[PDB]
Amino acid sequence: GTSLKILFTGNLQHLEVVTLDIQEQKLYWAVTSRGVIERGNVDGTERMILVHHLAHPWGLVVYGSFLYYS
Amino acid sequence: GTSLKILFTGNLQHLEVVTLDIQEQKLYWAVTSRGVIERGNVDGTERMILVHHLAHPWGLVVYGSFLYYS
Ligand code: NI
Ligand code: NI
Repeated sequence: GTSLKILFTGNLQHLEVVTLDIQEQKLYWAVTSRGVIERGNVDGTERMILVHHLAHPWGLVVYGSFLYYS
Repeated sequence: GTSLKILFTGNLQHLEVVTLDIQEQKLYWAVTSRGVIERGNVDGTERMILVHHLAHPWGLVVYGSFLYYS
C-alpha cells in the first residue's frame, strides 16, 4: 500500500469491476455510462474500447484466448 | 427546440444549474464533483475554471460586474 498511482482517468462515470490478465499484463474494465468494456496496459499508456453497445456490464474475467462478461 | 447542440462535455459529473450573462454572452456553471465554478462562451470554444475549492455549489447568478454563488 505504499506507491499509490493513477493509471487511467477521464469519462469513467459508473465504473465496474476491474480485471487483470497476468500473462499479458493488461487491465480490463467496464464502463456503464458509455456501455463499453475497455482495456489498457498496467503502466497506463494504451487504452481502447473493446466491446460496444452493452446495457449494464457487471462481471468480466479473462481466461486463455477469451473475455467472458455478464 | 429545433437545433440541438453540445457545447461542453468533459469532467462534468455532479453538474449544477447553468446561468447566462447576456451582456457578455458567456455561460457559467458549477461542478460539485470538482468543487469549481466554470465559464464558457455560447460558441462552446473557450472554457476555464473561475472559482476553486468550493464544497457544494447549488445556485449561482451573474449581475453587473459580480457573480453571486451559494
Ligand atoms: Ni452497475
Ligand atoms: Ni448538488
